[PDB]
Amino acid sequence: ASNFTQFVLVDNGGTGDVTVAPSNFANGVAEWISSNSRSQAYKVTCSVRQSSAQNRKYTIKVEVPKVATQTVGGVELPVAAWRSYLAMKLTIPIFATNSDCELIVKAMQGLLKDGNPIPSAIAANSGIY
Amino acid sequence: ASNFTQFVLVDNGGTGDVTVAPSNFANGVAEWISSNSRSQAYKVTCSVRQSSAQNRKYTIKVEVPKVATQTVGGVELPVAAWRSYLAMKLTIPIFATNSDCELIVKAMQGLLKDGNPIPSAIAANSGIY
Amino acid sequence: ASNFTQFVLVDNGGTGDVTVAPSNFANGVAEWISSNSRSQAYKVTCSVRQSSAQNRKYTIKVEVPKVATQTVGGVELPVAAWRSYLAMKLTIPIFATNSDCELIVKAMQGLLKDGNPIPSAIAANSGIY
Amino acid sequence: ASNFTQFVLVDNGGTGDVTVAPSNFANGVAEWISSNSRSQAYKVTCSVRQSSAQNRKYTIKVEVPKVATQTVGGVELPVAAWRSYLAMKLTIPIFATNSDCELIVKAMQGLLKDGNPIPSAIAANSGIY
Amino acid sequence: ASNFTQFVLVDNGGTGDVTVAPSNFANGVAEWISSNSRSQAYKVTCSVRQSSAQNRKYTIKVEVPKVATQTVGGVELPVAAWRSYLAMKLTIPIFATNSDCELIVKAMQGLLKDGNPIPSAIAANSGIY
Amino acid sequence: ASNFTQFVLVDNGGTGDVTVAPSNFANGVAEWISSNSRSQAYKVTCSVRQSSAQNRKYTIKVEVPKVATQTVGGVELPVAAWRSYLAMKLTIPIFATNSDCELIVKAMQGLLKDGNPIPSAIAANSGIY
RNA sequence: UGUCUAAGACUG
RNA sequence: UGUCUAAGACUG
RNA sequence: GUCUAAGAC
RNA sequence: GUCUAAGAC
Repeated sequence: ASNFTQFVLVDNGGTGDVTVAPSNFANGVAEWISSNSRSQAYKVTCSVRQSSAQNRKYTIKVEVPKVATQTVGGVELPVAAWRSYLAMKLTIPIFATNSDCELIVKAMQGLLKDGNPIPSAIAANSGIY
Repeated sequence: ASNFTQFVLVDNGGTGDVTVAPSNFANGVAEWISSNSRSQAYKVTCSVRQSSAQNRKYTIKVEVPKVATQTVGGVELPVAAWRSYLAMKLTIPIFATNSDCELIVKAMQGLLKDGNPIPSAIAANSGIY
Repeated sequence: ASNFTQFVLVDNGGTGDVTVAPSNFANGVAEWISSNSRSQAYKVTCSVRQSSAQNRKYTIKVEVPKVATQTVGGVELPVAAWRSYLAMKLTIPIFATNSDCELIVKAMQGLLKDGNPIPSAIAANSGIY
Repeated sequence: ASNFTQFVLVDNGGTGDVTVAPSNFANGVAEWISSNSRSQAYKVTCSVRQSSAQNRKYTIKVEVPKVATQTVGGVELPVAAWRSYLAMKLTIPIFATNSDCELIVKAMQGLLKDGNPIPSAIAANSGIY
Repeated sequence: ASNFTQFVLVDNGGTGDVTVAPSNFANGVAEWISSNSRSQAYKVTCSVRQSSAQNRKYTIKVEVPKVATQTVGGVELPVAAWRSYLAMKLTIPIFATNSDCELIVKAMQGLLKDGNPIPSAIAANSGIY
Repeated sequence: ASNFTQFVLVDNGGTGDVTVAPSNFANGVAEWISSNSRSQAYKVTCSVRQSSAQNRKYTIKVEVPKVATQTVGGVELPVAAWRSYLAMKLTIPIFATNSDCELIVKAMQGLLKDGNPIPSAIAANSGIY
């Protein structure tokens, strides 16, 4: 099939959507970046490794930028005022069947679904209480 | 506004859903667990702190049990063969407004949305190809 | 001409066949696996590189699960008791034309053809006698 | 029965066939060579060993020559311009039944069947992509 | 999706075309090789890397062989009488947008378009005059 | 006759075209520069030399600028916010006939033809994937 | 383990 | 493990 | 900088 | 090998 396809990272209903596309696979790290200057692009990376003798570990990262225009030496350049970083490590035993893995994906999706505790605290610059 | 409540971690359309409820708040770290023995339960923990001068950092952890061939309430060893661990670290600059954070959340939801590259790879015991 | 596709690894006449599909391409190494947990799956990997000034070398690996008394989706230990490993290394001089290579392939097919010495010995837990 | 028999290594439909025959078993290594001068002969060798306390390892090798006639000191001699080498190691747990082993042989046969990914890449001086 | 695909390196109408195919991607270095004798094959390699804080750098290489037959001692082999080597370095600031990059590419294409100075000098064994 | 003439470096239909013209030929190094502010001009240089007893070597260079306005102390000047640098070395044996050279050129043109791997990666701020 | 001059060599 | 200047760094 | 070319000097 | 790019380190 090939799962290395582009996808919409930030959905704002058809328009204003942040979509990311395959851009590199050098050294076994799959990379996706948005259609911007390398300095303002959204970035996503993924890699898998047989960490232990009986474990596999996924390493996923996402970079969300706050774009801005900076004047350096009298000249304006496209930059990122700052970047937000998401870094997740996922360890799955080799004994996990496909259905066991689907269970993990579903858990991760439920964890961040709108209305639930965590995504609500994050979106309000708050903690859980 | 008081978000430490029970929520659906794994959704299967009402029937067969996995719910996770508050189980500990020691040290300000929110903990949620399913109705199982702690060796077979679904566990979620979350906490925020200012990691540095310019950043705040959320630390979210999830534990998912291997269910295929599982014996409910039994002693399953080795523990490493029956459990998967997710560790997320979200770094957000102190300049991020609620709007900025809402977008960061959407980015995370899009990353794991059903049908996209990352979740499709994980659910199929695969890497990117 | 774009050969990284799914194929039948174990043929049993349509019914009960074992299919192996693309699962990873990190580092340019093609990987195929069956629809199982990685501890019980059939795995195939392949890659070529120039091993020396005069030679190119293909490195092909295969992993086959022990099926008799197997428990699908279960945790089977020790791993060394439930898996067989095949490691092939094919060295081909840079002077070999496509025709030369076609013959090399035929030589490999003949070596393992049903009814010949090598496969007959292996299939019977025997040596040469 | 006795499996140490001659067999056709390269099949070209009755005529032009490269057939190999038993030629030595000294030191536990079974050898087969084609009917040529030792310097231009196709060669096949096989041996089994109880490698681990619970493993058996087969070591198989095939030598495919590119015959040529070389003039050495004004005299012509039958030689091999170069040789292609196939070297495979197969490790099978002692717990593998005969049917488990038949499964391995079938996997190896399917791996090299015409039309499938690997033999196609090899025959075209190509990699998998 | 993937750009590590085979392509036409030399176009001579429909037939006489030189095609190059993916052969290896070790260490972030993509490599394409034409078919038949590796000794007479065309070669193309490509890689990118962050050369500095504000620059990314591409390293493209091409090898064009002069097909010939070598005879020594009465033994002949397919070889390259000699090779022509092309090596290019392309540095692009991280501020470049997709439009800026598309422009850079057009500049490279125009530099080598039939009829222009550089390509015409090379094709005629000449310099600028 | 002369090949030290002006040519279209960047083609954008009829208008929007970047033309480069002969500006200097000191020390066997031919140089072309686009019109207007030298500070925002495109640059191309070319030279050939006998690199060894049997090889001639070309050195082609291109500079693509990012046009911008610099303001310092209220004084503005036409400048290049930054530049993209291309540098290539082409080695060709003295045995190459005009046909061989025409072939080398076609190889360079194909390497950068629209739709192929290298030009497409560069145009999209990407590597090979 | 890797390579090759290939059942013997080399290299960690 | 922790942090960040983020597939590379730092710190135990 | 060259070459025997992702190795090198 | 990089860059501020036929100058350079």
